[PDB]
Amino acid sequence: SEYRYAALAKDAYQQMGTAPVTEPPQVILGTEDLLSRLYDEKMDDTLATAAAQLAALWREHVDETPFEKANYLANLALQIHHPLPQTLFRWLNEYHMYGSQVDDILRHRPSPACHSLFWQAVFIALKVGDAARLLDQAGWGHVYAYVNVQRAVDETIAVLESCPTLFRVRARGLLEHLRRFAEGWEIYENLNIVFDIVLGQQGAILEAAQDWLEATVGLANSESYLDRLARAFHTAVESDFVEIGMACVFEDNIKGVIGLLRGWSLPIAAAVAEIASLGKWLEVDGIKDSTLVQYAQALADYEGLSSVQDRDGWELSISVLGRMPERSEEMVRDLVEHLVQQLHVDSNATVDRLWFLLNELGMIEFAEDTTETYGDILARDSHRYGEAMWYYALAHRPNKVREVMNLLTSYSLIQPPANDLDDYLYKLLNDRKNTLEQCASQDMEAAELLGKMLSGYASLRQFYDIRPHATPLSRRKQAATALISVIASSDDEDFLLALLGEALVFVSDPTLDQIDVLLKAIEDLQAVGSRVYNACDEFLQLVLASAPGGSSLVASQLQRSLSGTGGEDIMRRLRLGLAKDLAGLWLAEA
Amino acid sequence: DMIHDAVLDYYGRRLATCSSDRTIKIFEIEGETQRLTETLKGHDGAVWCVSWAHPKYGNILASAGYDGKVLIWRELNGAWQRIFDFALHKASVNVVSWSPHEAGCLLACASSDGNVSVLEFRDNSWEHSIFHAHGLGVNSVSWAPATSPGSIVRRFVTGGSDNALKIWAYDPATNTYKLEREPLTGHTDWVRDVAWSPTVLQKSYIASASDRTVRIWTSDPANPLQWNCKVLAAVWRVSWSLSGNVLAASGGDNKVTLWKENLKGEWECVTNWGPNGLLVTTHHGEPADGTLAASEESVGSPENLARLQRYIDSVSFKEASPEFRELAQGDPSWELASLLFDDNGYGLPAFWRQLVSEATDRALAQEPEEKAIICLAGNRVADACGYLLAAGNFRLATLVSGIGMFSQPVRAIYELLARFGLDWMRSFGLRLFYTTGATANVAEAVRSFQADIEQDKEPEPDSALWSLLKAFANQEFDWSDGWLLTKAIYATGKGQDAAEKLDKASLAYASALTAQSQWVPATFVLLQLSDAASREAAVRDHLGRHARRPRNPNSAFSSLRKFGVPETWIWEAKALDFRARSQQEFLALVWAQNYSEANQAFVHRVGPDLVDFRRLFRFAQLLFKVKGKQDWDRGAAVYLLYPMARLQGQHGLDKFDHQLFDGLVALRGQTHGDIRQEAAIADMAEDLIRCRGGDPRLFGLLPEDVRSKYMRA
Amino acid sequence: MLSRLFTAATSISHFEEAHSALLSMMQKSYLRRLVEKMCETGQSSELITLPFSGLQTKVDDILVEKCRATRVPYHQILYAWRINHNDYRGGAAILLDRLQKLRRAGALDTQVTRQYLLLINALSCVPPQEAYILEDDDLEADIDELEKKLDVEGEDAALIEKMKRFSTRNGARRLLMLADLRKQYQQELDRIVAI
Repeated sequence: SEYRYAALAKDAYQQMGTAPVTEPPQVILGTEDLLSRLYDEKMDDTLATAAAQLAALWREHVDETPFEKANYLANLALQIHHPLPQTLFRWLNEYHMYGSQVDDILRHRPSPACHSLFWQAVFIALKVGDAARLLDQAGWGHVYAYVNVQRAVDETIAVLESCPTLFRVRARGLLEHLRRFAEGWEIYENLNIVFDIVLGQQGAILEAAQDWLEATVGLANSESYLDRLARAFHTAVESDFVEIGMACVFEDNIKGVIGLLRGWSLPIAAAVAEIASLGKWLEVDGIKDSTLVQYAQALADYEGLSSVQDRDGWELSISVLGRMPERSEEMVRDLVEHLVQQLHVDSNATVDRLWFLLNELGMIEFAEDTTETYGDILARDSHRYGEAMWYYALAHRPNKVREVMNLLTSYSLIQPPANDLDDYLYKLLNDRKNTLEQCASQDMEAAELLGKMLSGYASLRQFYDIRPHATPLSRRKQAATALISVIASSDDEDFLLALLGEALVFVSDPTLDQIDVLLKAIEDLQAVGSRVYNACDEFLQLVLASAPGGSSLVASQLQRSLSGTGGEDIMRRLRLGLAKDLAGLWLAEA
Repeated sequence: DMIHDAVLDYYGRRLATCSSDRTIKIFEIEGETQRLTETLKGHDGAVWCVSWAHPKYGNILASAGYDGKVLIWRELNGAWQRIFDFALHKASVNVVSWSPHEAGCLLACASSDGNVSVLEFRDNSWEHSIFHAHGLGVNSVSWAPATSPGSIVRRFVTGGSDNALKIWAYDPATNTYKLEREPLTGHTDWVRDVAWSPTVLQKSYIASASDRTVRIWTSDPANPLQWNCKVLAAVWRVSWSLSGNVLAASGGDNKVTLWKENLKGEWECVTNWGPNGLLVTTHHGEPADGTLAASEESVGSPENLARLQRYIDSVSFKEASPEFRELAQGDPSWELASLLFDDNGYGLPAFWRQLVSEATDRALAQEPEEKAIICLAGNRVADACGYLLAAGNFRLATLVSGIGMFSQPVRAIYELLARFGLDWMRSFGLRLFYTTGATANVAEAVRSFQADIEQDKEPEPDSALWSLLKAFANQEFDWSDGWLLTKAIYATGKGQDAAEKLDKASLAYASALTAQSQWVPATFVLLQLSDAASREAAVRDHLGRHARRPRNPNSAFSSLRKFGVPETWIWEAKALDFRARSQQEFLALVWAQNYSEANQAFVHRVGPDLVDFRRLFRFAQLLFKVKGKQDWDRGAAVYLLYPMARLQGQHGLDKFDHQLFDGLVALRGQTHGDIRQEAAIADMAEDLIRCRGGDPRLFGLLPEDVRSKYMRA
Repeated sequence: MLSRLFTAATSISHFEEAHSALLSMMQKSYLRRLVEKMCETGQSSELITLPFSGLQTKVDDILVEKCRATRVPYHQILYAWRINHNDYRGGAAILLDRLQKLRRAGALDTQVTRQYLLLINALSCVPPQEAYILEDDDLEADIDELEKKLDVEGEDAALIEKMKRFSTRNGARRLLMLADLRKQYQQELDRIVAI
């Protein structure tokens, strides 16, 4: 009949609802236990930690009611899943009634004389052997006349104190003592039926039926369970609805229990399911996306108090999101995108945490689009730069990083301070070794390779900052020519001609190796084509006009070079000038 | 990997390659020997079509890019130099056709923007002539050869993206290009390419490729028409071929469809493509290296070439006539065809009798009787009557009665006494010997045989004797079978009207013999055309490419002169080739007695060759002996007046030294953008500064300034 | 033997006076010696000081004559370029080309590539129409025969008589251009890339 109770339960939590009544610590401890049980994937330890979670639930109950009932269902389920009759008798102490039996027996132990409510307490008592030990020393003496009874009772207790393969031997010895006692008022019948209860016969256990669960316990597999319930509900004891809930917990229908717990306020339902998916086996779809939507929509509004460690937020939501089935990414995409729709905010903590979460699984593309669109967020007008440039650097897209670099050095050529003063805070990566060593700790193959693209503008701005005696000036010039040469190799890049022109004016206008490299650069620039020369010259024409802002003589010489009446001359000055520098420097024999 | 065009040079020795990645590669082809040499670069978009120049104007290339710019390349002293750039097209320039050397040095450009500009080559630098084209764009252009013979030293058709073509003609009245006659709606879809036939004939053939249909307009002195063959991928590029008037069509089918012309009127068939048939009789494909040799398929010509050479050596003696028994010799075809016109006059049943006398000898073997019938199929009936005298009893009495006027032998003998029964090469002769005699007719036997084979299967396949004996009755043309006996058949009996088609067949056989690694017989057969201008031009250009591959000794030149070719075109063409190859190269044309103005313009080559005095003195003596025609002899004698001042050394002016100074100055002023010439005259000027005063003839800034600053000190 | 003592007695310091001794002198063949000393000691100093161009021609031919010795550590040729950088850029390029030809007929990268680079440097330094560089059968019988063949066919007579007189009086340069060496360098780089 358990299937009928299951079907009735299915129509029970259908009229119920869902409500996140719980406080933050319950949720935190819950998802902590869950993540501790999921990241571990020798399962007894998980059961122990689960029991610890249960202890935390009981603690939350004492400190303080759907929480109560659903906690009872959780405890019961986890105890069934786990000596099944031993743990059943262990849960017998804590009742699911109107009163109690334990406190009744404890207050029944001492007595001046034998009470009339004694034998029924014997029926209830059947810690069992210890309870029979008090029956061994009952005292008797109630009007009475011996002719014995003491020997028979002592025998029954001696047999009862045998155990608490061997159980069959115990039963055989029991039957033997039954024959022995039958071969030899109220006492006789009482001892008889008590003995029948100790036996395990159905005619004795079904007799003492104060409660349905009480008779259920009094009776190593789930089939034995189903048999126990098939013989419990057949009698007239139980009540119809919570009771159906436990009736399903006991039954093989675990799913309906999860549904009922979902009908309860607690999100612990999910947790139960999370334990039901690691041990047990087998409106919208199943009960994996339901808990998903429930939890995700629950934490969507709740921030919670600050824990020992940070929990920005949106951490538990994703941690349970990708804790399902392998269709988790289908929901991760949706929720992360929903976060992207509201990502438009100058806050690095949210994106950092979100990245920390998305990088905890096999989902790199989502974090990629996240940091990329965050770089798109920090496009703005002209601030943050290197922060933004770093949020371009991370998660691939190196062409975009080179684009930001190009825009930056272009802005340097137009004015060459460029990134100065407060903008240093946007970079602040003054060290080229320490910074990369402290940044590649997260992602080596990303931060190191993308960080190796920063040397150019760094040493260039260094050269701009420089302009110890006269020789470090030549060292700075050598570094500058080296950098220009580095950004001159990418041609066989449009802002190159202006740079090479400034350095051109700086060198000579009436080492050694650098001269040859510059000459090779001019050679590799004077034979490009019509594509990458018109843009370079156009850029050079847009450089001489200083709108957003040594170099003065350069700008004056160039302004007098392109003056007309109404670019190649610069290179001619390069040829003449470097030919002079070779007429002088190259003749340095010793 | 994405090549859009590959153009062979005038000789077929240097391959020009364009590409899509802005790279113009230059290869050196010597058969299978692929030698990469030089690479050029400097365009915005993809390069569409390159085009070689005529060697008379030097090695010049014409490149058209996707950007719309047109780069004209040219090599200078063994090195390539980018000279001129013409950019006047809003869209990409698809194709650029090269002008013929008889019409100067022009250059037609075709772009899909709405105009087609022709680029004239001024002595110094470019002159441009702008015309207007189709509104929907233009993707094709091709030059038309005029009527003039000239080697050393005008219309053009424009294709359309507006589903039409046009024909431009030169017009000096307005110094532009007038449209005399417009063609109408050749296709339905945009025309992909148009190509003009380089072959000189009575008519001009135009190829038009688009809707997967192809038009071939035959432009006689009237309105041309075509027969569009529904061949159905799209056809993009079509290249003509001066190797039998061949027409190569190329579209997207991983193959090139070659088209030849039949006398009936139909043409028999033998991402980008861009093929170009080399004038050295070779087809170039675009895999990327293509070199497919295309020629007519027939029985080996070495024997026929021997007979042909035997004909030339026995006819060409003075300054012609095609005979029969004078060049018959060994081949049975000539001897048979000669007496075939006469109705069995020269013993027709005797020659075939000898033929089966040499054929039936293999049929009488292993034949145990049956050999009687097998010999009866043969001409002689003596051995047949003998074998039928051996056995068969009285059957002989019938057989001998047939040579005077329940069994297969009896049936065959009876049938032959009055079907063929079996098949052989002697079948027609057998039918000829036993269907005639009653009237002694030959035409009746041939006609009856023709009807019989018209009602039979597998009869007389692929034979020369077929056309030979079929030519008797209904004297016309049938199929291909040497062209000497054809002209011989044209002289006496017969194929009326199609004389110009005989011209085209002789041109086809001329180019066929020209593609068989031969020039001299090709030169002879090309000299045997109907028109004068056609023969002259064809022989001229052919001798160009022939002498390109021809020395003074007899073994070659006397073989080229025995044909009757004048000593003017040969040497002129040879030197035309030698131009692209030296200063002593023009000496050939100098003593060729065919130089005239070329000898006067040879000083341009004598210039950079002074780098050495006695030689120049001798050449200048040769130019001194020839005081003929601009003919600026006073300014040309400067080269002779230079070693005079060089050997003079300071005792007084020559009273002609000022004349060579004035000539050197006039030359230095007239000499345009030629750095070699300017440097030469500058050097030879500095040479006579240390000798005499040398007040004029100062050129360069540095040498003049510093040397004058040192001499005045 | 005296010239050695003369050049030793020159003792060139900041003079501006020995030039007068140069313009006062019969044979200035001893100049080559003092210059040689000036080349043996600290160099480039003679680049710095120059009396006149007409006098500089002599020392130019002197150092050039010291370059043809093919004396590798070429030394003077480099110097010979430097002076020829002040004036005669073309000659500097030419001598550097001769230099490349000497080095090519006897590491190689740093010398050849730099030589060609400086060559195109001097190439663009010099305006067009001035890239001129020196850089040092049985056909004539037909010429004479056909000459005698056409002369029978055909104050000027005095010019012909003179021409005959100079005919009785009767009995190695290259042409390095712009695109010539510009292509030569590309060919050298192509040959180096084919290694």
